[PDB]
Amino acid sequence: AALPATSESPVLDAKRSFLCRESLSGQAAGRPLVASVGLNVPASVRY
Amino acid sequence: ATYAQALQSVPETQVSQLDNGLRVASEQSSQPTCTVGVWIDAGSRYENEKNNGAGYFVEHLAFKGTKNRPGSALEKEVESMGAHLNAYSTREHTAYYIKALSKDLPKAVELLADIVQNCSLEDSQIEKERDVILQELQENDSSMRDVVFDYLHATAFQGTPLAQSVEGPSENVRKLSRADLTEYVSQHYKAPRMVLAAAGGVEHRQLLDLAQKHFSSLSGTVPAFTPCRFTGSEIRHRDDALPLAHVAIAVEGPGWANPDNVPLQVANAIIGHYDSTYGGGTHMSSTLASVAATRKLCQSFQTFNICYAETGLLGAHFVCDNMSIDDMMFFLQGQWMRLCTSATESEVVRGKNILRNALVSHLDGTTPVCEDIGRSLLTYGRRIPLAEWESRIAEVDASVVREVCSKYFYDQCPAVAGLGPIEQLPDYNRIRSGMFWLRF
Amino acid sequence: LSRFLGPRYRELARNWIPTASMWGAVGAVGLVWATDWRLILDWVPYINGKF
Amino acid sequence: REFGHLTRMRHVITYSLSPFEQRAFPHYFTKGIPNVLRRTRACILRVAPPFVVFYLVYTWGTQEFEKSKRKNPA
Amino acid sequence: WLEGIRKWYYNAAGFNKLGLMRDDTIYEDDDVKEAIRRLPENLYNDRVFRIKRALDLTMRQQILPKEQWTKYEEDKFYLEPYLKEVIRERKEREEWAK
Amino acid sequence: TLTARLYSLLFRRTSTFALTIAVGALFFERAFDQGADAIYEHINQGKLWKHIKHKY
Amino acid sequence: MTNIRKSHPLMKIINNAFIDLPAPSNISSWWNFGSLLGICLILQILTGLFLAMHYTSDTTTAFSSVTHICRDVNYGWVIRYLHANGASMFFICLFIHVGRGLYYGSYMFLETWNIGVVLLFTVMATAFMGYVLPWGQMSFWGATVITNLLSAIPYIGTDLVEWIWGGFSVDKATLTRFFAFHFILPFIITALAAVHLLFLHETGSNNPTGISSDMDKIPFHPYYTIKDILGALFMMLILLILVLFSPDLLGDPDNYTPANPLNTPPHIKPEWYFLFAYAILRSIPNKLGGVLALVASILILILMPMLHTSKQRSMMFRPLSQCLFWMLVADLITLTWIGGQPVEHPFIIIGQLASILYFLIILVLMPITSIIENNLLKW
Ligand code: HEM
Ligand code: HEM
Repeated sequence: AALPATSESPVLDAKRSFLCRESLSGQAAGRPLVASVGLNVPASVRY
Repeated sequence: ATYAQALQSVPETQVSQLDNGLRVASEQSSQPTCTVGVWIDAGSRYENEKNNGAGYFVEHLAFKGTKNRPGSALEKEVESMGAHLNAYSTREHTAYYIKALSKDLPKAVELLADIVQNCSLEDSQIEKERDVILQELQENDSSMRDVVFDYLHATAFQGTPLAQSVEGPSENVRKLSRADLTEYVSQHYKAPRMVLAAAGGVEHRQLLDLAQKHFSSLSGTVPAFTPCRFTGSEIRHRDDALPLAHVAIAVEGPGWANPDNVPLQVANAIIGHYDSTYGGGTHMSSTLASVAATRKLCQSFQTFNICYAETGLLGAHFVCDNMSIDDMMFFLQGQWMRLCTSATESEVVRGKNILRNALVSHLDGTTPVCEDIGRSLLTYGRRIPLAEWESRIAEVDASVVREVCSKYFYDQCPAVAGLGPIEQLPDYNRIRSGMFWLRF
Repeated sequence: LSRFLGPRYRELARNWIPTASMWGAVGAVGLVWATDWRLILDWVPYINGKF
Repeated sequence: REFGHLTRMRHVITYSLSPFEQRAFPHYFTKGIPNVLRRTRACILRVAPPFVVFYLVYTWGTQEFEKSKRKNPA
Repeated sequence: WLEGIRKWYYNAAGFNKLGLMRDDTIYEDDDVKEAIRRLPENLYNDRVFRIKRALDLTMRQQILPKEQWTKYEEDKFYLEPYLKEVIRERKEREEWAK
Repeated sequence: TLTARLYSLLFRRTSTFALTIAVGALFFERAFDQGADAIYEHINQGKLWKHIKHKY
Repeated sequence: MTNIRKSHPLMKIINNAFIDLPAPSNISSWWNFGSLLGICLILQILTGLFLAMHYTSDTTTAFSSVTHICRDVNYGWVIRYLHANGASMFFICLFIHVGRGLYYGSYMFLETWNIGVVLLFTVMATAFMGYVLPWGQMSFWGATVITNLLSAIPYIGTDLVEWIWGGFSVDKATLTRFFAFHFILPFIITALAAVHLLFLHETGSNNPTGISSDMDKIPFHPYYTIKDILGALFMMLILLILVLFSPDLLGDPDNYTPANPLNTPPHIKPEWYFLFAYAILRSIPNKLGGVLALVASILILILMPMLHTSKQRSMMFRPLSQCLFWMLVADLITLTWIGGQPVEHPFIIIGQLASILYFLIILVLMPITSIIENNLLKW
């Protein structure tokens, strides 16, 4: 609602560097992707 | 159910205090889950320039091992019971919350009693974590938002411990030695500056007994920060290879208690947040959002209210292309002065509803509720009930907002932090001149 | 037009009336000062010495 | 505003001929005179009446003035 | 009847001589500027060619032969719904502004 | 500090700034004209047609 | 590497303003007057400079200087009468330009319309001072009357009038300042005309039909440039006929008597191009009311974009409104004739009705009628 989610997403932009084994931890999806765009709330994913 | 009844029918955050000074608190409502955490009152704010980054290092080393739980055994306890251990350390706070099932709340408390009091700080582990700290800092270099916010903190609170980053300088990361970490854990993890907060189905008496049976042997019953200063300046990291240019503008905000927080949070709520992947676009009541969607001059912008104890940063951060920074600054400043001079009732009502929804929706789940408890017991000194929050929102009106924005925004030297193709960004003189309106 | 008046515009006016009215006061003082309107300066203490 | 950002148009075919093979005065009188007569017919009844009433007003004023300047029995 | 005077004014207006059906002679304000934009492709193309014909004729100071003068009873109002919708949206926007 | 109260009272809003400019100009004109006229009168004392007109 | 027409920074504006400017395809001759004004201004600049070549703006020698121009200087009479009749023709084209703007709905262009109103004001002031310069009987007496009209302003009336006069009456100072003002003002008109063109170019032009011609634009160079040249040739024809066959046709002979501030001429009629306001000035019995009506007669052009209500931009398709507009033109002609005539029984009442109806058409009749056809055309 008042909350802009958390990850404010820029297109034509790069990601965050992940050059750590710990950083990597978790990236590997365990559950299927689910897209969720919304009015007043930014679009994100969940895997 | 008339809303106000629901706020009145919220379980109270029961709080007690041990002899050592541990502030134990719980919000037992219904759930079979819980989040139990110990919110330290440490962070990069309480660190000298030699010790900068020690808090981050301690946070990393906390979960590795303890004397009672050597190394992976600690992890073996967290995963085998289904618990999720996590930590977070900002500039003025540090916490280690272990989300778990309400049935096994005892063990978790014992586990927490291990992590915060009896750490390991193994030297080989210290080097292994030093390398990880270095590579993770190189990672955070890519994070444009974090980098810009650290730039803002450096340029605003220059010459003060607030300027120090959480991770610390890369030189320190290599120069920290086990003696420094032991001193930090023996000087900033003292019992008085501790908040043991638990949410979910956690009976308060059981929590108190567990704390008295696990956290008793702690420090008995000075470094207490220095009032930092605001210095209107700017850091411009012109780098024309980044596709977008992140800019953050802020002014000295209120203190942690500083009831002026409630009106300002409404005022910022009027500005709102916009990005490219939103819905309505050219329909939002926020004039900045509507204009941005009408011209696509914004990629993603939001209003932040980072608020420390003695001071705080209140402003907006926007991400856009190279040829739209000036239009941004113009519209952002113009809306700020519009709220400053003529705020009117309708958008004030919209901001009141927006803030109500923010506070209400944030406080769901054991982790956010426990975080609220731990942070409130440290900053405000009490858990401000949602009923009190509603009462403090209710009397905010157009005149109150028009006066608080006048006292915080009008004719105030700002702090600017730009990164990327920020050449279009106006110099400090034009930005400062934006904060006064000759038409007023 | 009908686009004017209504709720929002009247408190907008109430907000901007002090500023606009005292800008008009600025204009009145500037006009009498620049044109040296003897009539008005007859009733100010210092500046009677001009005439 | 220059040529290119003006409009969107489709399926419109425009022919033309150079000024060097078409007579610059193609049946000038033969088609011009009916054209001018039609244009005059279209607008005379809506252009002339105010001018003729102006003419009447002007002439009337001229005599009325000079009669006022004439003598009078006494 | 009133339709008599309506038809008389339609014939006296003259835009029927050039082939224009009423809506082609609209003064393009902002609301109209949106109204053309919202039109479907076929109607928009027909309107633009029709206006091209009128501009050509006025440059030549000529009119269509009597046959291809758009009839009063055949003047289709292809823009009235879209323009009315734009006006209603503008009124709602102004009311919310109030 | 005096200047802080001065700024808060009459320098924040640009309307107050303009009003202060107007009234300050109005008073400063009298002050400067009197001062300069007195200075010129003093340095050329006994020479202009103001020390001598009463003598005729 | 690139066409100099669209490469040279100075050539950019000229090419985008006169060579490759997209203009409506169906532009009638009524738009040619836009050029006819500007070209005419240059003659007024060109001739007016040469009059300034041999001219002593002094009460005792101004008339002698003008006679020496028209009698002794080589072809000085040509320049003098070209200048005077060019000013009259300039006002002819100005009136036709305003009429075209009123008809084909060009006042929707706002900024150009207001700038044109300012142009009109400046041009009339310039012509007034110019007629003052020769220092004939009509020159001096008309100047006295028109500047005395400013006394109607409350409070500051007399001081303003004495300020404009430069003294106590129209004399040495008045003529001397009027000459310099007449020198400067046309350059202000030129800069303002450049601003006029700049504002116009952003909205293209209004074709006679009134519908947008964005999809039928044509290059400017091979087209109207030649048509504008033809219009300028016709304008030169009219001007040369006026100069060479009856120089003083549009001008009162009484001006040729040297200005004597002791004898009021039998008539104090101003130039032909001002009577339309002057008559209005005569109509209102109140002096201040007369001045306000006089200024409002010209100022009413500013209100025109506001008063328009017909959903059609142009007057091409509004018959009843066309009858109203031609009634307005007839009213303007009647006002000019009335201003020419003295203030007697038959003319006073005619002037009253002419002024009232001239205002009534613009304020009431035209918008009320514009409602009528909108209701008539099912919208
Ligand atoms: C805006 C264009 C101009 C107009 C409408 C205009 C109008 C007039 C008029 C009507 C006269 C009176 C002529 C007479 O009664 O014989 C005149 C005189 C004069 N004008 Fe202009 N003028 C213009 C431009 C200029 C310019 C630019 C100059 C100077 C370079 C100038 C210099 C003079 C001079 C010296 C006289 C006095 C000689 C004379 O009477 O002709 N004029 N002007
Ligand atoms: C100094 C005298 C003036 C000059 C040199 C001048 C110049 C021009 C020129 C060259 C054009 C383009 C040609 C045209 O459309 O006719 C034009 C258009 C226009 N002018 Fe003027 N003008 C003058 C006075 C005025 C006046 C008095 C007005 C009315 C207040 C005015 C309003 C307009 C308008 C509305 C247009 C747009 C006409 C259209 O494109 O449909 N101008 N002007």
